Amino acid sequence: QPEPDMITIFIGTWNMGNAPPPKKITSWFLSKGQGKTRDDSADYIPHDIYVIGTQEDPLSEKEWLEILKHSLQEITSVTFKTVAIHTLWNIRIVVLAKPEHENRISHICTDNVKTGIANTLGNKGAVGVSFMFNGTSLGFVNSHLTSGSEKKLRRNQNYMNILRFLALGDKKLSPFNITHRFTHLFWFGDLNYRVDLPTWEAETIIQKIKQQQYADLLSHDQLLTERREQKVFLHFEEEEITFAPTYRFERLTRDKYAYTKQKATGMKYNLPSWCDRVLWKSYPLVHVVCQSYGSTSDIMTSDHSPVFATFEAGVTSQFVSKNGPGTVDSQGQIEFLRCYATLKTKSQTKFYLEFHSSCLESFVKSQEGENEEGSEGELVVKFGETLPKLKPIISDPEYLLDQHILISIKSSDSDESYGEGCIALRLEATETQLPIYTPLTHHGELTGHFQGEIKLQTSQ
Ligand SMILES: Cc1noc(C)c1C(=O)NCCC1CCCCC1
Repeated sequence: QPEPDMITIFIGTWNMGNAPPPKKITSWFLSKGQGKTRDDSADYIPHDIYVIGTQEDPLSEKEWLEILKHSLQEITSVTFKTVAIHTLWNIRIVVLAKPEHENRISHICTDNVKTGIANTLGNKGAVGVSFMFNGTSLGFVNSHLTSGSEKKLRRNQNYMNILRFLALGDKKLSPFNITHRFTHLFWFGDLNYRVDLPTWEAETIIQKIKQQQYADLLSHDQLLTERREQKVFLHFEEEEITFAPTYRFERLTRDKYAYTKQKATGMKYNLPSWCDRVLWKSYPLVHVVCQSYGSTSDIMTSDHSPVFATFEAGVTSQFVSKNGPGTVDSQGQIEFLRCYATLKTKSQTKFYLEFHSSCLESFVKSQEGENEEGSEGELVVKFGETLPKLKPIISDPEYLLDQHILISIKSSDSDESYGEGCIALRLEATETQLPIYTPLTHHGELTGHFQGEIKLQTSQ
């Protein structure tokens, strides 16, 4: 029975509005409703992994697990295995997988982050799950961010706190936050970004939604505008939105948006918005294709509609050679030529690099680079031809070309990372000098760039 080189992943996000679900929720897991929907001919084909994020979830873990498993059983005639479940307040994540994957899944981690201080600590934050699927690391974050049209900056701060403090994946990757720890990272939830148009335009917005004319609304979506201005979710992807706003509905129908200010809303307007979202970030040159992104039309117990997204994701096998794991393969090497970091920092410490990869027995520290002044004020750290030759555990090109090198640039004075990035080994050629490049981030914000050349030697 061969190991897969691709899997499909279902991502669901639903703010349940503190109400129990209706009897039937199969449309969610079938990617049926509005937007980019799944072909009917696929309805009986199970996804490999289902990741369900809820917010304002009033159910116990047991109660929701029974509903989810019975739903998937009805669709697929497969009894799915529970990988992980984790709840913070009323924010929950469930990971289910086909039984055939049980011995492919390992290193399961869960964590949560509580956002805010005092007043604003007690119901918002995030839960997450990570695991290895054969040779591929997968991370999943369900966040419920701060509500209200005039709090986009708070939502951005919630995002930065979650990616800094959520402790998932390989703890040995100490310089790296969740935005670098996984081959594929999916971040979803009630992100609570709104369509920023004047209150007086509510009926105009409703009109546009009825005509399925979303362009003038999406051009005011706060998540899209904040992402374009590099204020949040830097280096993440989102499929194009082709479904109606998923908030705020009158319950028990989808015919009416309930936007007017009420005591129950704190006298705030809730103009129709795309609160409920799925984004992802995958390592460079790894296969990831969104095959659905939409909302259900027939699940009406909440003031939000459920959102679905599905993905094809490339995965690799748990590789064994005669040599690695447990030794090097002298026939393999990774060389860096003419490398330099450009940093936005005002500081003047010396810097060194760390190279982290599961193709190495352990991480590799470089010598300090040579600081120069860049023309337009910047710090340039030159490594020249000084970088250590990296010795992978396996030399087979079928393994090595699928790997990635994480890079941290660290202060000699404090040993703190000033920037993190990632280089793919999926090169156009081996034994050939080729340009490499990554942006560098810290706490998910841009701090610099790393560029140079690579020379990869495989056993072929
Ligand atoms: C989808 C769906 N949603 O609700 C219901 C009920 C279904 C359904 O009929 N599933 C049958 C699954 C089968 C397995 C493989 C081929 C034979 C059929």
